[PDB]
Amino acid sequence: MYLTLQEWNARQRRPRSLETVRRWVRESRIFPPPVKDGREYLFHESAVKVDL
Amino acid sequence: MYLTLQEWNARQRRPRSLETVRRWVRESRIFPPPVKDGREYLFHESAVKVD
Amino acid sequence: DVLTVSTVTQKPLRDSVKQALKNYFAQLNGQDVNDLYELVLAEVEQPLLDMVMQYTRGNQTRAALMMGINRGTLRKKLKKYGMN
Amino acid sequence: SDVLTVSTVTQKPLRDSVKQALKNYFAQLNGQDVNDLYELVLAEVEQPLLDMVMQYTRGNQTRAALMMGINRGTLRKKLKKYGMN
DNA sequence: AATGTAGTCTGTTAAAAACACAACATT
DNA sequence: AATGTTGTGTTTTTAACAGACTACATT
Repeated sequence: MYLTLQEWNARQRRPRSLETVRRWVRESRIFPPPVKDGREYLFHESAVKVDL
Repeated sequence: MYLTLQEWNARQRRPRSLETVRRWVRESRIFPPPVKDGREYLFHESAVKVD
Repeated sequence: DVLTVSTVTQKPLRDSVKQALKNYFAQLNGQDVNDLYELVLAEVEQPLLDMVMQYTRGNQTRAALMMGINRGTLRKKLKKYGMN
Repeated sequence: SDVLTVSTVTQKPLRDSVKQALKNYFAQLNGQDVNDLYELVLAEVEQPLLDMVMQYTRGNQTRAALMMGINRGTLRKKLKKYGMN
């Protein structure tokens, strides 16, 4: 099931700044890579953070 | 020289729906402001749509 | 400046808002606050709507013209707070 | 119940406090035309909310926005309106 | 060094406004 | 018969929205 960047971030053990999370997506640091569906990104509910 | 809402509207470059015209009066969008002269409005020939 | 609640003196509504929030912020025991704008707004909209509708003796058209919002908007705002 | 209350001594809501200011306003109005009231009420409620939330977040715009539930751009715009740039 | 924020941008879209129209009421 | 209201559609415009990003701050 897919989630918004906001939703996904708020579920994480340590929710971070939305701008930080975006910078990560842009840096291919979220897997599977969230996609821009119009105005916003869509994260896999269980998407993960990775090293750069 | 004064006109009816109908008359005035029909003279305008793009005549609009009478309901819309009577709405403009109510919303103070017509200058000089037309007034009900008895049972109905009198738009002065010089009347123009305002913001 | 034109809006004052008879506190007996005439203190603004601006002050009355600051006090309710000071009490709210204190009451909040470090709980996360996802939506406050709406909390404040719904608390200010519901009475505003009720006051004008009363003043206009139920005229939706006039009430809308008075508040400076579209008739559709007033209708929608009323339906929100179950005044439809 | 209503989380927003001004210590009137009892705990009467802000909803009631709004009704009273308007009853006084409507009375004070000497048949002058009222083209825009929503904004009059709104600007009077926004300016203090902002000043309060901003104080609470110790100046953090980002946090203040997250708290109110409005977009950061929106908070910035709202501040600039009431000269809090 | 990793993550957070003010400020200044972009484009997307939900919401408001504006316009319709069909009833029927008031003038 | 012109004008006003409510109820309900559309079309058009405005404003909130997510995000891009860089210099600097906090951690």
